[PDB]
Amino acid sequence: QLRGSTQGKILCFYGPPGVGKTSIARSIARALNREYFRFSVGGMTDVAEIKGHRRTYVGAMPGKIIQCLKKTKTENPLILIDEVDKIGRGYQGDPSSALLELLDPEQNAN
Amino acid sequence: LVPQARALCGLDESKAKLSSDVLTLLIKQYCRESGVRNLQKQVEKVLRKSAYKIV
Amino acid sequence: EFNVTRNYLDWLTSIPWGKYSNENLDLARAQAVLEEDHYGMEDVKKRILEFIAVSQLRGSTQGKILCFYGPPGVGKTSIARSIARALNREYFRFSVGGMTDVAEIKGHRRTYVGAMPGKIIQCLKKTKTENPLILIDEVDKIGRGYQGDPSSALLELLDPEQNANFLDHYLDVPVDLSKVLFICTANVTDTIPEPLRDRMEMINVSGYVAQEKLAIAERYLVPQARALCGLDESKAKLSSDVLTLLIKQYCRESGVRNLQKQVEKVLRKSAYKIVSGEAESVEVTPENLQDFVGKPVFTVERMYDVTPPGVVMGLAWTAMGGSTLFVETSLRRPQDKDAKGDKDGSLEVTGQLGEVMKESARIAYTFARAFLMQHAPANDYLVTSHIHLHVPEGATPKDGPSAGCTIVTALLSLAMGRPVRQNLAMTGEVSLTGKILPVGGIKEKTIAAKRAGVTCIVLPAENKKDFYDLAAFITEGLEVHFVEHYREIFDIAFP
Amino acid sequence: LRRPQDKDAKGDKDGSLEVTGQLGEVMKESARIAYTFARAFLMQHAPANDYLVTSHIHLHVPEGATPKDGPSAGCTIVTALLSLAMGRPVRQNLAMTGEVSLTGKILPVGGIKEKTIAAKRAGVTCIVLPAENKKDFYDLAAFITEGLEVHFVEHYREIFDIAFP
Amino acid sequence: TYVGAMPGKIIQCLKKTKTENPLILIDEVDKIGRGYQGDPSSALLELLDPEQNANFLDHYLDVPVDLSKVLFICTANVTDTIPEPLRDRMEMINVSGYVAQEKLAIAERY
Ligand SMILES: Nc1ncnc2c1ncn2[C@@H]1O[C@H](COP(=O)(O)OP(=O)(O)OP(=O)(O)O)[C@@H](O)[C@H]1O
Ligand SMILES: Nc1ncnc2c1ncn2[C@@H]1O[C@H](COP(=O)(O)OP(=O)(O)O)[C@@H](O)[C@H]1O
Ligand SMILES: [Mg+2]
Repeated sequence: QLRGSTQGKILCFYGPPGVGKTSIARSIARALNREYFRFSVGGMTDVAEIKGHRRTYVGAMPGKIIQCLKKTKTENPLILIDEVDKIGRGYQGDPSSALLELLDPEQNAN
Repeated sequence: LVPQARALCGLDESKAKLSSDVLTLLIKQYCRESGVRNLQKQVEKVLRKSAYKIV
Repeated sequence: EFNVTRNYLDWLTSIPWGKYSNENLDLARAQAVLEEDHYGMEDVKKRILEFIAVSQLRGSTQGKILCFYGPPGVGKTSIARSIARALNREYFRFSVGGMTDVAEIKGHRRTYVGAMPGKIIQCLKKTKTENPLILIDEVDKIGRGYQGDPSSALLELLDPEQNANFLDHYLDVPVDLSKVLFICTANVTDTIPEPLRDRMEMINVSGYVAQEKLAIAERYLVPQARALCGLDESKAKLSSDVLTLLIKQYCRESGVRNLQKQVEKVLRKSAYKIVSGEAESVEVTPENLQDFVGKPVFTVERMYDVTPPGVVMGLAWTAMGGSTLFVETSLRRPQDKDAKGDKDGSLEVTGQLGEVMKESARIAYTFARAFLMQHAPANDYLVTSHIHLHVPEGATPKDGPSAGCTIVTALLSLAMGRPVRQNLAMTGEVSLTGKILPVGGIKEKTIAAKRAGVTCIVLPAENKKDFYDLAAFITEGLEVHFVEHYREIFDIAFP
Repeated sequence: LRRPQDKDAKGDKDGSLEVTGQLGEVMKESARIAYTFARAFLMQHAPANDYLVTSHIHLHVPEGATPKDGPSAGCTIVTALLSLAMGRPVRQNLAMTGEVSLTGKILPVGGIKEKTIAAKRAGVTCIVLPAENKKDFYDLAAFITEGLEVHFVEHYREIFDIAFP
Repeated sequence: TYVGAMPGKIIQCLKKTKTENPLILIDEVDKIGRGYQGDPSSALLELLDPEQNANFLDHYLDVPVDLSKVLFICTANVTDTIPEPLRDRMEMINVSGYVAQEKLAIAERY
């Protein structure tokens, strides 16, 4: 409210399960009026899912984040990435090292 | 919580009262955990059985 | 492209959009439609009565999801089909066990040459209703060893909030299936992934007992197979006694499959003995039974009446049914090689135990020898002799610790030489001072113990709440002794 | 045998086994229990003998049995040691099998058909089998059963009362 | 529509057999499946199911063609690798080995 334009942010919640952590996010989205969209990532291991593919492969589709942007048709929703702690981390290519390229506050702008 | 389940199941407050002592009794005896989820299951169970008892 | 578009339009058009199967709402009807079509299982019956009552009371029709789990062949799948017939919504089912990729649940991207929409969409294409009773089955052993769990897609399928707009690949459209009624089956809950396990109501089908297993045999198996094979009641009468013998000897399992198959062979060999055989009216008799099945596949019930020193009957809740595993231990070396020495007699544990059972056994040993010196200082049999120990494998891993109570009673028995009282089960864990602990899965245990002629069951006192949930006949004969502190067990075990 | 029998005439130290044959685990399990039961039977039977109580002993069980069937051979071992224990050549062409328990109660084992047909051509004449498996021996083609004598038992102490009259 | 778009193999069998009650013999079922489409087994099950196959309908011919009188059969080396939905639709029969004194009888006769 002191500086006009909307701002983004990253946050973490943690505690025992079932404290309402998921549901309250939706309540916040209804309060601030941003759009809501849940997205679990427990155990994900296809990093390409977050970043699409070369577009020359057959069957390629753009990664999730564009899919949700296409759904919300709005520049500034409120994604709810869930259960990041359980993200897949194996020899096949850990997505979590690619999440940093989203999550980093400065560089997400590009 | 209870009103939400009650609306979830169509019953209204006139039909299924839940005296508070029963509620404290449940949380203290019939399920223990920091989370409320299992208690949510219990309360819906009592409601839904109550609904069958009405119908 | 024209062919792919042909397939695509045909698929998109075939999907029902607002078609709603009608839903019967006669409580008096469904009551009989269930009770006359399946035996027992009061709780599931009562639950579906709950569901109907909720939907009729709560205005418009609604979907739901549930999770049965139990021993195989117990009727899990047939009740589901009967229920679908009862509720008037259309039926469908499909296996999930051992699959890894989601494409069968998720179709394909439809630019591929072999792409087709996922199987649920086929069920929609056939089941014209937009709210069918889907029946996923044996989720507990879904294939998940490959990199990338299908189970995440499964949780994507189940959770209602995104069930409203689930998104298949072959066609790119969100699709509500909240109206759809999922059901799922498992022989053991634990193997199912936690995020999905916490999302669903649980129900446990139990194992049928011989007395009731008979009545189902002579209501739904024999008539059914007889109509299947075309024989008529004029041809193939079976006295109940031969069925008893089939149960007593030729089949020994909590389910109703092996008895099913063997009855099938009998009826089949009867029909063969009609198509050309001299008899036009079979009447199996116990003497005659051999002709159709050959010599018995079981003869012993238990491996023998217990040897007094060093064995004990032990209930265990194995992955398939209950069972009566015996714990067995023995001396390992002459006891009195050096009466004056001081080097305590080592244990030898066996039975391919996981580590937690191993320490549990060691703990049990410590408490046992503690109690032995505690009340019998003069004795030394267990402090100065090596011993080897064996708990046969088979128990579900969670049940491993429960052996400990019996284990204590093992050593002390051998330490005393006193016979254990005949046909007297016990189970449960111990806590190093004789306090006894709650244990799960009591139902199947009491089932098998009844099956083995036990009469004087001994249980943790705390868990009595469940033992009084048993059917009135199941309790017959058995003499439960609820107890909590093991010193009581020493009283009852050795009068 | 593997070391001199009186290296410690008063020594309180075990007659350690040294098994060989590229064993699997379950065979180790069955072998160990067989070792113990042998030691028990001997103390119950010939208390004065202690050859097994104090004698380090090498043992060789050749590999080749199907692994699930591997415990079935235990009973043979149980006499092997006993023969060497008591110094008695085993009685001629008397093969035996079946799993055993700590009380010497033989248990059923599978694959009798393959077992019988293979032993038939070895010249064996007096097989002994679990009585609990006996019905399957009354399902094989009759010519297989002609020739060899058969026994049936439940407690191994009988088997010891057959092989060594 | 494809060049040489002959009806699938069963239709050729119907041609060769010139009769409505062949002893069709599916073979080596155990290792079918796991194609690019996952499997065609669903369509095979549609064949196996009498009410569906009663008006079985190939792509090459618009007419449904009943095949109720066909006597389908199956074989597989072992009853484990077969996909379950077909497995329940069929019965299983264990096949044994041969006696050495009888294997010679075969050796002489065939
Ligand atoms: N209560 C029952 N009423 C009628 N049939 C029964 C009942 N219980 C078992 N059955 C019989 O058991 C057989 C198989 O049962 P069902 O398939 O429902 O068992 P199941 O537990 O689904 O087995 P699995 O899940 O391992 O397939 C059926 O042929 C069925 O007739
Ligand atoms: N302070 C609270 N207010 C309202 N609901 C709560 C609260 N704490 C827990 N809950 C309940 O806990 C349940 C779990 O909520 P959710 O946040 O969806 O799961 P998670 O606990 O995994 O974040 C919801 O049904 C919610 O009503
Ligand atoms: Mg089933």
